[PDB]
Amino acid sequence: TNTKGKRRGTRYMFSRPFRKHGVVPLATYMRIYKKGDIVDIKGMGTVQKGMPHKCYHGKTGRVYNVTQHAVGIVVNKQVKGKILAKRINVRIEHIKHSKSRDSFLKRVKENDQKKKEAKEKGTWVQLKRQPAPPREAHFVRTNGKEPELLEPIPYEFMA
Amino acid sequence: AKSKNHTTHNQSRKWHRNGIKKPRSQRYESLKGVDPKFLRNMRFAKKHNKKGLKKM
Amino acid sequence: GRRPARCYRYCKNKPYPKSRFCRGVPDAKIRIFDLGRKKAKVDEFPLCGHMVSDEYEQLSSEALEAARICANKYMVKSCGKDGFHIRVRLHPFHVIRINKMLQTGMRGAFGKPQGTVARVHIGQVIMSIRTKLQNKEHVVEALRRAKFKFPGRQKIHISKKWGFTKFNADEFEDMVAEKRLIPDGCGVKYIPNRGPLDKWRALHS
Amino acid sequence: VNVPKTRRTFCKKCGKHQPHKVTQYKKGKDSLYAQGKRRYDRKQSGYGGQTKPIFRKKAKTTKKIVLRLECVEPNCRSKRMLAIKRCKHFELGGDKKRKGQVIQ
RNA sequence: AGUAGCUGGUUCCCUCCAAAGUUUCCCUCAGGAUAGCUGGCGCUCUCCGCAGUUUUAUCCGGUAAAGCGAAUGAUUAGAGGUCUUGGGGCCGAAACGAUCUCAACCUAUUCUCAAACUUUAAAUGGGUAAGAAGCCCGGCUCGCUGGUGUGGAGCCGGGCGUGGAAUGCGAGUGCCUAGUGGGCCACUUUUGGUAAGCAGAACUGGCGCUGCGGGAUGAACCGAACGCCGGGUUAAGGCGCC
RNA sequence: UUAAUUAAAACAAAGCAUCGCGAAGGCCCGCGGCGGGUGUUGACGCGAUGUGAUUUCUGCCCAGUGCUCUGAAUGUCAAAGUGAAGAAAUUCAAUGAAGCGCGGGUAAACGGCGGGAGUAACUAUGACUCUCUUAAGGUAGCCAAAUGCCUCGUCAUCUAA
RNA sequence: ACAGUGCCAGGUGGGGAGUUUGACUGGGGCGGUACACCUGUCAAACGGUAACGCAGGUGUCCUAAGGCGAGCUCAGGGAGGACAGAAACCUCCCGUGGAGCAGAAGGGCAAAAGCUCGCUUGAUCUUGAUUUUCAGUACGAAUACAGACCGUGAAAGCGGGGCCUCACGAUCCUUCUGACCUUUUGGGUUUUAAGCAGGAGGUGUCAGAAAAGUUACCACAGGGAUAACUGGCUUGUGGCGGCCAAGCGUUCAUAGCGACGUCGCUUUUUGAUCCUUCGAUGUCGGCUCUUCCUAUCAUUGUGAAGCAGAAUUCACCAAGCG
RNA sequence: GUCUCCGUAGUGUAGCGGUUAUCACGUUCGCCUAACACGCGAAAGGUCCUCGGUUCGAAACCGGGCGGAAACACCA
RNA sequence: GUCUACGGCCAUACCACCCUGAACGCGCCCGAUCUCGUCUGAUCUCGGAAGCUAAGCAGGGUCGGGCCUGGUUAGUACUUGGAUGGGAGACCGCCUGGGAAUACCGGGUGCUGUAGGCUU
Ligand SMILES: [Mg+2]
Ligand SMILES: [Mg+2]
Ligand SMILES: [Mg+2]
Ligand SMILES: [Mg+2]
Ligand SMILES: [Mg+2]
Ligand SMILES: [Mg+2]
Ligand SMILES: [Mg+2]
Ligand SMILES: [Mg+2]
Ligand SMILES: [Mg+2]
Ligand SMILES: [Mg+2]
Ligand SMILES: [Mg+2]
Ligand SMILES: [Mg+2]
Ligand SMILES: [Mg+2]
Ligand SMILES: [Mg+2]
Ligand SMILES: [Mg+2]
Ligand SMILES: [Mg+2]
Ligand SMILES: [Mg+2]
Ligand SMILES: [Mg+2]
Ligand SMILES: [Mg+2]
Ligand SMILES: [Mg+2]
Ligand SMILES: [Mg+2]
Ligand SMILES: [Mg+2]
Ligand SMILES: [Mg+2]
Ligand SMILES: [Mg+2]
Ligand SMILES: [Mg+2]
Ligand SMILES: [Mg+2]
Ligand SMILES: [Mg+2]
Ligand SMILES: [Mg+2]
Ligand SMILES: [Mg+2]
Ligand SMILES: [Mg+2]
Ligand SMILES: [Mg+2]
Ligand SMILES: [Mg+2]
Ligand SMILES: [Mg+2]
Ligand SMILES: [Mg+2]
Ligand SMILES: [Mg+2]
Ligand SMILES: [Mg+2]
Ligand SMILES: [Mg+2]
Ligand SMILES: [Mg+2]
Ligand SMILES: [Mg+2]
Ligand SMILES: [Mg+2]
Ligand SMILES: [Mg+2]
Ligand SMILES: [Mg+2]
Ligand SMILES: [Mg+2]
Ligand SMILES: [Mg+2]
Ligand SMILES: [Mg+2]
Ligand SMILES: [Mg+2]
Ligand SMILES: [Mg+2]
Ligand SMILES: [Zn+2]
Repeated sequence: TNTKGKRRGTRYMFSRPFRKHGVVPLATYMRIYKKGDIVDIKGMGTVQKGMPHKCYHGKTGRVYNVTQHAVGIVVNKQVKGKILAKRINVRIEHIKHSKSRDSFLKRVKENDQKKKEAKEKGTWVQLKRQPAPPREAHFVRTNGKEPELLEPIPYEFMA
Repeated sequence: AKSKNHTTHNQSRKWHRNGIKKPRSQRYESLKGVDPKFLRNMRFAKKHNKKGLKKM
Repeated sequence: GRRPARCYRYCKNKPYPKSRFCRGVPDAKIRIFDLGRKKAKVDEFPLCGHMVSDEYEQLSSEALEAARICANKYMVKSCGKDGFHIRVRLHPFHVIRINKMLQTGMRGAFGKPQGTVARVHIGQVIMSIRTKLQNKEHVVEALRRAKFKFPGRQKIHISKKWGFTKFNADEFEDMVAEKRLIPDGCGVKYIPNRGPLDKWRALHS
Repeated sequence: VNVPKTRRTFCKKCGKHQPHKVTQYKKGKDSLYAQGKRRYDRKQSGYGGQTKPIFRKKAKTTKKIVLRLECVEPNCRSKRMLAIKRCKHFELGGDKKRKGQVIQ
């Protein structure tokens, strides 16, 4: 069997990337995290305090508490057949603002502006996204050239 | 006699019979675990809300 | 003494090198990988024939040692002790274990080291012989005999490279004329159009 | 493991940091009139032999050292127990380590 | 009528749903408790919510492969410098004087490698988001923070519905609960072993609990899952005769 | 002698040798007693063991474990009793029966009874020597024996083998 | 005035009584601890994942090796300097860490987490929340806060042990600490006792019985979950047979052999496993008797020899008969 | 094979983390004897089995090798 | 064009050598009374302004090493899902999708925020 040790199996997970050791850039501490934010957890081995447990590396959660150095995150953890909402305390070195919602937030604004710009114009615009449709018909110009004939090459034993 | 030791075989089949439900979400979340100092003031902010009722 | 090589013919286990976790490995049977005129310049032996493996398998250090002797003896007999240069291209790094019986049974059955084997792939070169061009038939016969010391299928293939170099034989000579290749003994050094111009001066002065 | 014979720690009576005398704690002798010892004697009296377990399979080779702190303020004289981790050798007020010295 | 975690038995029909041999604790290993799997009773709503799926964004990773003229470790061969050290000599009066020569050393090369190496780095995969609990305004409360009527949180009123990817589907919730807790097999991956119809794992699917067509025969293979029937057509397999 | 798978080399035996005891005793029975057996007995006896006729002999070891013997000279040592403190429960101290520790004896008590190296004028041996070593270091005898793994030991005899 | 008896107390007491005499486990025992923990790997790029799988560690150590601040920079190497050399001390230069950080390993660290000084006790007092194993219980360990008291620094800050991942222990009992504390039963005072809170004494089989053997005189309930035959899969070992041809055979590889290598067959060897049989399949050998195989010793018919004869050796069809 | 244990001058042997590696025998030198022997006075002589590691320092402590000696191998 | 103080990302910014630097700066530099600290005013601290870009620093250079980024390697290796495909096996091919990394070749060699200077 395996040991129940807290940091077992994190030889590569928590190590620093190649040629990125040493000082922690100070903009890691200048980020502003607010209640209700979405953050990606990524344990950093340089700071051994507030280190999220390995099961939370690479999971994204919601900030519910902010203290002097860490935040409280509500992050889903699956244990057998159930998913629990777990409240962890993680120092702000090990998290980073998620960009997932931005492409949504960027869309929310452009939609509301289009919905307001087209409304005053008495027209109709597309707001919902759509999956890529099958490409429509088109002509391909040969430009007075014959397509290159291709043939399979003979087998040659390159040993 | 020796016997089998461990297996998770057949387990994901049992987990999915009643579905792997995500946690229940309500629009109000409990204030359990939030900073005591911050919460002490939040109670004080709610306590005196009636003061500015007339201005509102 | 040792088990029939059919017991270890297949690459079943992960590579098991002689390291600090595997101690007590006996020395390999093959200790010499080059013989012939190792000191011949790159240009004396333009021909190179390979014995190529058709099978993914393990070759024992005994079969590598046996083939080396088999191939070498026929070359010396037909081209002279200074008319060729052989290079065995496989080193027996994977270690095979033995669970020696006479009783515990299958309890505590992890085995002690027994020997070493080289793990070869399909298309990988087992050994190579470079000599002069009028020894093309002798090279083919030297390698054809060595195949009988190995399990599985091999192919003898005459390379289009120049000797033991990585450059095509047909364009080797011109590259040497343009000083893109500088002989360094058994092989050549490649001169790119890079780095301090001073080197270019020394080559072209 | 060496501990000073004095330390400046929190006194609960004084409610502030105070100097303290540090000594090792020793179990006192067992009273014959503790209710559990009274109950034991009554149960062990008569026939039947032993009536409670007698522990044999000792495994620990050390004990947790308990320091008996005592406020030095004349009026307070409050005492407290303070446990440190296990150690095979414990001394109070040993010689302090010196650095850069020839080891004779 | 001693106890028995152990062996043997346990009596009518139909209808509906339908397992487990796994987690943790146990002087626990032929047994229990425990969660999971099951059934029953419902109830709260519905005619927004959800998903063993994709799509679009966004993170996580160190396996496959690859690398070793990149760090660690392992390893073959030549070549160029060499006095900065040693082995053989060798003129000697003898020295770092001369003469070589083979070693080590350094410099670019070169063959071959890693489950407990790595600069790189897949596929498959794991989180999250895809709106009304949102978006935007005006105001009030604070003992919290504060150059600042700052900051953050809370509360109040108000305006916005093209319900903001595809597909499919009604959901949620609460009590009581039995049996199980010996498993075994196959594709792929995989540890030990010479190997085993051997021992041990991952994923999924099976047999167990399951008939049926085919594989002559057969727990698992291939096809396909079953109310009692008629007609038609198929699957996998077949069409000398049986 | 194992009725009903073992008739024997097992048990017994005479012989031999240890042990306790002079009766308020030794050994033993019994819930109990002015109880009972030996005992209607008295050391040439009774009680407890071992070996096992005769013949010859019965070596060394008391460290271990047992048994036994001496004891206020003297460590520990219960109850009771003595003293002191205290309001008392209680606490403390002193004193110290056997038994243990201390010291002798005892093996026909249970039992035990070594290792290495050199060395004689051919070689082999090694009477002899040095060394480490335990409470003694297996003596007189006897042996591939019902006891010796190696082992179907080696030589001889018995056989054609 | 003791024997003695009655009742207490200490010793002795397998003469006798009751009881126990772990578990895992390629049968059990012996062996080991995979029984409580930690690192790397296995492990198939989230997490999880087994074997008596692999390589290792643990039951400690530290008044500083805890806390803060300041100043410095390490291993190794090059070149110099009296005695001085491979190695003492001084100097300059290069030096991404190739050192050090208690220990196993892995991660982390360069005006620091390392070395040296200075001041110190955040290793203190206190209520909750969280994380890890997980049943989302306990312990242990750990994480953010909050309330006090302090240390340190010029200060921002940092610190409620060790840079991180290990270093540990329920109920009952006992012992210590805390309060102008509660109770101590009709009331009061005082001893005592019991409570309430927090430490310690230990259960290592580490969620925690108080525990030696033998049975061949043996017993019962079971087990083919499990060993001792046969049989089955396997064939390492055993047996038998090919391929290559360095050599042997005076010469000559192959008449006859055949190294180094390598490919098979068989189940007349022994193993490995544990599928059938423990409400029983009678367990060695011999005797008897029949049959079958060929991997042929003889005999029939043949090929080849380093076959003159004779004798022998290799090979073929061959199991009729011995 | 599991487990325990041991290697120290030429021989047998000690070594209470800091020894001028202890003791006896042996060898060498000088005395004594006509000479030898005993005996008296002096001296040399340890690859501490080997590699590596912790340690300020290891013959010792800790693992891995090379030899060596023990106790176990039972129910069938 | 560019510097100084404080920065963000943290080599396109590093390392080696060479050339050039107007003005203001930043430095080198001169001293030790005071503050402060040393074996040593070398460093640290302090008071200065004679001299100099020699060095640091800045910009530029090198068929420069590194770094960054492309190409090639290559639709290759590997891989999801499929077959009563091949093969004694070892393995391999195809179908449906995804798709790397060296050697080799090219290009590039800091951007930028706040505050304050210099530069007709
Ligand atoms: Mg089970
Ligand atoms: Mg394997
Ligand atoms: Mg009593
Ligand atoms: Mg009955
Ligand atoms: Mg049971
Ligand atoms: Mg228990
Ligand atoms: Mg059963
Ligand atoms: Mg990994
Ligand atoms: Mg690989
Ligand atoms: Mg069961
Ligand atoms: Mg299996
Ligand atoms: Mg099985
Ligand atoms: Mg069943
Ligand atoms: Mg089913
Ligand atoms: Mg079916
Ligand atoms: Mg068939
Ligand atoms: Mg029909
Ligand atoms: Mg048919
Ligand atoms: Mg009878
Ligand atoms: Mg006797
Ligand atoms: Mg005695
Ligand atoms: Mg005896
Ligand atoms: Mg004897
Ligand atoms: Mg004798
Ligand atoms: Mg008794
Ligand atoms: Mg008894
Ligand atoms: Mg057992
Ligand atoms: Mg995975
Ligand atoms: Mg510092
Ligand atoms: Mg605080
Ligand atoms: Mg520290
Ligand atoms: Mg009264
Ligand atoms: Mg018996
Ligand atoms: Mg008997
Ligand atoms: Mg059998
Ligand atoms: Mg064989
Ligand atoms: Mg010959
Ligand atoms: Mg069975
Ligand atoms: Mg039967
Ligand atoms: Mg029968
Ligand atoms: Mg029968
Ligand atoms: Mg035949
Ligand atoms: Mg100027
Ligand atoms: Mg100065
Ligand atoms: Mg200049
Ligand atoms: Mg360049
Ligand atoms: Mg710039
Ligand atoms: Zn006090």
